[PDB]
Amino acid sequence: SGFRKMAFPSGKVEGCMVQVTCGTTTLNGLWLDDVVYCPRHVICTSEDMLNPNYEDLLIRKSNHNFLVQAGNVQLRVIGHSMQNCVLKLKVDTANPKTPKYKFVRIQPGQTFSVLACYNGSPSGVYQCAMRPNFTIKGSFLNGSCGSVGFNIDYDCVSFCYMHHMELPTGVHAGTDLEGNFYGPFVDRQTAQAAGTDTTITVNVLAWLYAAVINGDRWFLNRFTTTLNDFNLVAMKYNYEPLTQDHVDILGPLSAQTGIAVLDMCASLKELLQNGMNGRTILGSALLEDEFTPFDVVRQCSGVT
Amino acid sequence: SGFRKMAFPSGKVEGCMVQVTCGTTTLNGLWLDDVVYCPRHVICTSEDMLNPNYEDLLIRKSNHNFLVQAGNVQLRVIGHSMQNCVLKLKVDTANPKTPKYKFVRIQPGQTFSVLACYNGSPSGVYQCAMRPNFTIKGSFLNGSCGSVGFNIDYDCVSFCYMHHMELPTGVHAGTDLEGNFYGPFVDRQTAQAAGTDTTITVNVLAWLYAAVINGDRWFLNRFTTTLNDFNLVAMKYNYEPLTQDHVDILGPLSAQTGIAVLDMCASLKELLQNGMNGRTILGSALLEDEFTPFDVVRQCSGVT
Ligand SMILES: *CC(=O)N[C@@H](CO)c1cccc(Cl)c1
Ligand SMILES: *CC(=O)N[C@@H](CO)c1cccc(Cl)c1
Repeated sequence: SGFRKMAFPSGKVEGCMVQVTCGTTTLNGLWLDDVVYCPRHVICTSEDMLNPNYEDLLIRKSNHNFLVQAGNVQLRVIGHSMQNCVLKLKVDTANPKTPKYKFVRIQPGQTFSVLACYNGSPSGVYQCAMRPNFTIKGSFLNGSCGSVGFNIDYDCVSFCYMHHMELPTGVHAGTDLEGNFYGPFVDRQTAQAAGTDTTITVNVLAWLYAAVINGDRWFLNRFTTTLNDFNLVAMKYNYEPLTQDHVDILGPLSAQTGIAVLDMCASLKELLQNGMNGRTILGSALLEDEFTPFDVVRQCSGVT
Repeated sequence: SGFRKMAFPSGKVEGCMVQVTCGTTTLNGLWLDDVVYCPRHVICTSEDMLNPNYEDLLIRKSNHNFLVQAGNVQLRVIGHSMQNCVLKLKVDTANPKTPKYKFVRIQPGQTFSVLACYNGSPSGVYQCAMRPNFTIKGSFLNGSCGSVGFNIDYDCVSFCYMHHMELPTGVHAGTDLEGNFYGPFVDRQTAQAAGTDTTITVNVLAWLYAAVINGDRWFLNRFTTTLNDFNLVAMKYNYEPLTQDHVDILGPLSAQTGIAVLDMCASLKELLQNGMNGRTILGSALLEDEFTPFDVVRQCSGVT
């Protein structure tokens, strides 16, 4: 027993990290097969970031301007192309450490692990959620650009995120591995509004189930609610509306604990209206929404 | 910016995980050079755990009874010895993936990453602290025995913990890599008291500094305190007494922020006496003590 904010083992991703330098800018790249992927702003100087014309800036670069180093060894760049906000540098050597992988575009509310890197070197790994407003609340310093987010299913790494920037509010924005931003963001040094965020209701419910499984049950009550009634409360507290699709994915947790989804909704409704009254759930004094129902099942069943 | 409960990249440790089976019991082992380390209770059946005589149980085992598999390949066991609560199985092949490593016995209040494993396969990684009472609050299911805790300094992995058991209270106990338990615990299926735990004061202060660095400053006040006065408050709230050694290790954070350690103590004193008043600090509604001053400096400076 016990329930932690667990990240995937990062080894398979560590083997893909490289450093990419272009001019005086250095950031991280992801070396999979014979291609290195990195944020296209590696071609910018500080003055370029105000309003970069990436097509013109990239035209001034040749293959030999992209310096790619995998730890201590240098990669030879034989091609370069821009796809959306990512640069793809074709190298003459396939990464011998390339794991089985896929590129996926995750949905808001889904979770993933981030391998924070600097200068091509891994510093740490943490789990986070893609907020409903397509930002992430990560831990990224200058030079963390190019660090990636991923999930792992047995031997396959599904890369879902590449870090690009920090908004003036301190939250983070990035792209899928095809270089498409999550959210309305553009790779430019301009103030940009992130939408109104909400709490991921299905994840809070999943975490309440994890709490019951692991022994924290004080919040269980004698009440029930309906999807309609619960959604009036969810609206008032800036929670995502719960749908039958969310109830369906909570089914395994409802079956394991014997607590009907709408009964757990009534516990969550009471917690929203009354707070925790100085108590904690799974070591938290707030309602946690960074665990999906799948994360709860995986951790509670020991999936490797 | 941003501050997360970050674990070390687990790759170097993943390469050392093996499965160890003896009779009908299977758990994890750590393969470093030509030795595999694992909890000695791998030699017990369920009936043995009530009061095991490990010396007698181990006498019934020979090298060929210890089945060690590193992923898909089998290791040949050429020796076995018990050291405290760990078994050391000498194998005929040195682990080609052995990183530079050390065995360290950590102090209470220090932090480390755990690579949760099942059947020799890594499932996840998380950061935690060794509680002042020598327990850890981890996420461990049956078969997680043998999973290890570690810290990494550039290329060196310092292994500090090997998982052995879950107390009836749901907290976890284990040993250093020489098989000495942290705390008063014995490897037996008997109810065992963990001491009164306390909150790691120096870590809470370090985390308050991380909050100021990352923009959360609402808790800063116009007050100061003394070590003596603060320690009266620490005693009342079951916090560890603060010493000048703790003030000394907070020095870099005090210098960076310009907030004297005793001034931060007065903020912590006010938070203990008044609570958070429905506010949060670094996404938490309670006072976090799983970040050491070194963790805060490392994360705030991007150490790889
Ligand atoms: C990773 C990062 O923050 N990069 C910096 C440039 O170093 C940046 C600023 C503004 C926008 C973008 Cl896309 C990146
Ligand atoms: C890892 C674990 O919990 N092991 C179990 C036996 O499978 C155990 C029970 C009681 C004491 C000890 Cl040391 C281990």
